[PDB]
Amino acid sequence: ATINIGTIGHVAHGKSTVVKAISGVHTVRFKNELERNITIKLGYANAKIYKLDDPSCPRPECYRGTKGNFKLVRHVSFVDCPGHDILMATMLNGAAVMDAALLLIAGNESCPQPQTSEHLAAIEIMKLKHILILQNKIDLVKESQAKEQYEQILAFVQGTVAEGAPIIPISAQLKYNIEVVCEYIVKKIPVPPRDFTSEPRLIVIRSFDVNKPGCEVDDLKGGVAGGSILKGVLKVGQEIEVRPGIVSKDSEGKLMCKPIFSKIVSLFAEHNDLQYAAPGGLIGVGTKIDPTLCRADRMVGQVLGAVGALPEIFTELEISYFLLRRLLGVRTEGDKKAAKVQKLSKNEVLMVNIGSLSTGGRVSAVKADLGKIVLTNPVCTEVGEKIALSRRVEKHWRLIGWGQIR
Amino acid sequence: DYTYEELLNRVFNIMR
Amino acid sequence: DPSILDSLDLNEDEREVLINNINRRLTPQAVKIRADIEVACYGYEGIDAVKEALRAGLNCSTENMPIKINLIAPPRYVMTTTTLERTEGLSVLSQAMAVIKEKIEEKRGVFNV
Repeated sequence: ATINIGTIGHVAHGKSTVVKAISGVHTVRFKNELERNITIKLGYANAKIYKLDDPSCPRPECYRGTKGNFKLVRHVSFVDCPGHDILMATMLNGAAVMDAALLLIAGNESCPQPQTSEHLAAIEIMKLKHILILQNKIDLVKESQAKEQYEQILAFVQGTVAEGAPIIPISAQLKYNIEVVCEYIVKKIPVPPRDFTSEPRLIVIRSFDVNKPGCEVDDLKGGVAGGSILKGVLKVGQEIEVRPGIVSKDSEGKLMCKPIFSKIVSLFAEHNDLQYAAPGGLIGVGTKIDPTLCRADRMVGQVLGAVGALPEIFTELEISYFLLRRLLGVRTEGDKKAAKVQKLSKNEVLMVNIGSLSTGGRVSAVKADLGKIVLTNPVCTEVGEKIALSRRVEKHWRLIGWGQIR
Repeated sequence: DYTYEELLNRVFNIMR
Repeated sequence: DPSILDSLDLNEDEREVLINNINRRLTPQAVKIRADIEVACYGYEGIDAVKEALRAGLNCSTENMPIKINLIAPPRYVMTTTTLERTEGLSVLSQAMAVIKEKIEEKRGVFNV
């Protein structure tokens, strides 16, 4: 639970060896028919990041490269990206309030590589600043391809910011240069500032369930979900308010919004559970309440506040927006120069990732720069500087717009 | 980028 | 039930009949019934009442003897009733409707048959 570094994975890397080189192993995960893998999601790690007076950051045995009495202080975290070029737009949803970024380049595909800056194309509005140059061809074709290919990849670094950390030519099946890669991600990647004593909040992302058949009714049960901190550090056992929570159906007033808070026990931390919520990673929040409400799949997209919080939540929405004048990065000369990105039509489905929550976007009135919308469910107020409008243009989603709360 | 010629000698002379 | 069983004991008492025959064919008849529940509540009197929903599970575990609540139906569970007596039926009904009639209305929750 320390760093939310991102990664940009196109087709055919070999992904379990590189991610498990930087996350150790996979978590025990479950409850199939999950959510479609182009939606919002988060990563994790079963490792940590450290050193041993050593460029090498091994796995937690203390001798095997050599000694160095590892600092059992923190745990590394991560954000997932499977190895196909589809993984653009939900990652650019994730490329706003994460921590850093990996940058994946193969040599298996086209060597005048099309996809990487087709992938990395929000280096201005949101944050995209900490990367690495990472060659993934040591296997098939030797030093001629890599020889011209380092000139290829240094033909990327000029105004498109592709120079954050220089070339690492590897195949992660050998796990090579992970001493040098770990030295880069210790030293050459910093840790950005946070806030500590702020009142903590969370929007719920990835719910779970812990009452499989075969136990007693006297067990402690409740609602476990997933999340990651935007502010504060969340302790155990207080008035943890969720402000509308359930969709308040047939709500006739304003004070007919229900006061519902909870408590908390589990905050999963790979071996333990530090009861103050360690940010910079996936936090394993489990609520006290025993309903049909939260511990089902019913709850994704609600706030974590306290008694007497500030945001009042209704549907009155007006947004100021603009668009993108092509489909971002995609330009194929074999009959693909008309992937047209059309203006906001009335009553059209969208994806409005306000902050970091996927609710589908409905619209009601269209001007050239502002729009009055109404949304599919009651949705909290998070930020005005980004309202990440996405929209159907192909089989999966792509992001099209940037918004502003008015 | 000295890391690349470090690979070019040692890594490819010893490993893949 | 006639444990005064004397007066021509045939044998020691009933030998060939009581080795398996008296015991062997009791022929008890019973029909499975599965009276359900659906209680929940919401609020901070609902956090007290969701504590009280969990102790309602405890309460129909230990007080009036409904036996072996299992966890097979993940929204809401079952409580068992089998006739060896048949008079568990009116007791379970009286207590479940005492739950709906005094327990839930003091804590502002949702429940019916």
